[PDB]
This record gives sequence, C-alpha cells and structure tokens, in this order.
Amino acid sequence: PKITLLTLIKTAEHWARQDIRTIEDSKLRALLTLCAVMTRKFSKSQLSLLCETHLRREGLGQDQAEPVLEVYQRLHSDKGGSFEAALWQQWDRQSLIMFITAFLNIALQLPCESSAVVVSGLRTLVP
Amino acid sequence: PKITLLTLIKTAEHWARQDIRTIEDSKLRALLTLCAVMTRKFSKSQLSLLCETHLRREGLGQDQAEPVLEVYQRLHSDKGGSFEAALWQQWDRQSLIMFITAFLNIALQLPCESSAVVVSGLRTLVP
Ligand SMILES: CCCCCC/C=C/CCCCCCCCCc1cccc(O)c1C(=O)O
Ligand SMILES: CCCCCC/C=C\CCCCCCCCCc1cccc(O)c1C(=O)O
Ligand SMILES: [Cl-]
Ligand SMILES: [Cl-]
Ligand SMILES: [Cl-]
Repeated sequence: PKITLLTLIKTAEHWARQDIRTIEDSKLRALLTLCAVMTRKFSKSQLSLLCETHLRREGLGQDQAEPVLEVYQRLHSDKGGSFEAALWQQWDRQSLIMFITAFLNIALQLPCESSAVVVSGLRTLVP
Repeated sequence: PKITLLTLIKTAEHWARQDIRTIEDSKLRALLTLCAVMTRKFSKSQLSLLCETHLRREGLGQDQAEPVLEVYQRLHSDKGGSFEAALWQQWDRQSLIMFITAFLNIALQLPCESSAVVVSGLRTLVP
C-alpha cells in the first residue's frame, strides 16, 4: 500500500477511534511515527494552536504549555527520527498512549495552514 | 470552511479533473497556492520522484528534470510566497496551467514519505 496523504489521513481516522491501551509495542512505535509524520504536515505556524487544543482536550494546565509545544516543535523539526526515538525511550507506555490518542483526534480537526492570504485563497477553491 | 489536510486533498481531487482553461486569474492564482502548499506536504526526499513522475506524464525529456525539480524544490522551501509570486510573474498562463494540471494529478497518487523505516512501520497500521 502506497503511503499517500489520503492513506495517512485514513490511517489516523481509524486509529483515532481505537482502544490502544493494550496493543503491541511494535504498533505503538509505528503510531508514534504516524504522529511525527502527521505533525510535519502542519505549518510551523499551527503548532501553537495544536498545543493549545491538546491542553484543552486532555484537561492539562497551562503549566504544560511549554513542554507540550516543545514536543510538537521538535517532532516538526525532527530529522532521522532522533527526537522521536528519544521520546519513545524516555516516556512510559501510558504517557505515549494518551499523547498519541490526543494528537490523532486533534490532527483531523485542525487546519494545516494559518497564513490568512493562503487560507483566504484556498477557501475559494473548496468544492 | 476549514483548510484541514482532508479538505486540501478533496480540493486537489476536484480541481485535478477540471478543465482549468478559461478560468479567472483569481482562481488560477489560488490553484498555484494549492500546488505550493501541497508540495510542502511531501517529504523533501520525494521531490525527485515528484519531478520524475511530472516529466513522464507530460512527455518531457530528462533534459527538463533540472528545471522542473528546481520549481518543486523552491516551492518546498518557499517562505512568504516569495518564489510562488515570482512564478506567476515570470510564467505565461499555459505554462502555468499545464504545470498545475500535471501536479494536481500526480500528487494524489505518489507517497508523501520515502524513508523505508517510516513506510514499513506506517504500512502495518493501514486498515
Ligand atoms: C504512581 C506514582 C505517583 C503518581 C502521582 C505523582 C507523580 C507525578 C508524576 C508521575 C507521572 C504522571 C504524568 C505527569 C507528568 C507529565 C508528563 C511528563 C512530563 C515530563 C516527562 C515525562 O516522562 C512525562 C510522562 O511520562 O508523563
Ligand atoms: C540512548 C542514547 C541517548 C543519548 C544520546 C545523546 C544525548 C541526547 C540525545 C537527544 C535527547 C535525548 C533526550 C533528552 C531531551 C529530549 C527529551 C524531552 C522530550 C520532550 C520534552 C522534554 O521536556 C524532554 C526533556 O526535557 O528531556
Ligand atoms: Cl519530557
Ligand atoms: Cl512518569
Ligand atoms: Cl491580472
């Protein structure tokens, strides 16, 4: 199966509605990759909104704004999956589960662009 | 209307099939924006394949690989729509229409990730 943009979305849709509390680590690791790839499909200007929506959904305090944003920024700028690998090792299983579940749900709802000029023009094309 | 990843794909699907000869400059300009945004949803490592697929579809020789790749590279690394705007100025309508039609078609079929480790993992998640 070819990993097109659409296939990537469809995959996120499926796993967003799954109970992943008792999946294998092999699939959990892949889901983290899915989150990283998806993060890089958003403009860097949307990371702050992604962080905001994450805090809101999971009911985290504003004290977690800095660390949650950092995770998204370093995923967005990750190369060779070095940070993604660190995140896997450093965090426990449950923490990764909740983070992944949150993102997959958020990602499908948030716009991938913030630029007003770009958004204004793209809205004229939407069927 | 919310410019999500899915909305972006649906807009590309629609306009890929449209005969965009005789359309207004406003919408033709917006389509160029769509191409630029869509280009940056591909990993840098896929630009070479995007170029190759472009040439083959349009029936161009390999002598056109360098100029076509340059366009995709500069769209990919564009900031503030600087290069995007220069394309509009420099290019004629037909050169721009042919490029847009070409891209919108090929983009929906090609993978947005090349890294075998990423692809291998994401493949295990596809429903
Ligand atoms: C049973 C033990 C007592 C429990 C109650 C008292 C202990 C409180 C902290 C225990 C972790 C719960 C999540 C809160 C931490 C925010 C997420 C985070 C931040 C930074 C590094 C991480 O590695 C993580 C992470 O992995 O979650
Ligand atoms: C097995 C060999 C590894 C050693 C190789 C060389 C050293 C370092 C590798 C790269 C960073 C290693 C993790 C530490 C920094 C990212 C961890 C993180 C992530 C997200 C939020 C955080 O708040 C944090 C955090 O504060 O830790
Ligand atoms: Cl941490
Ligand atoms: Cl902990
Ligand atoms: Cl004009």
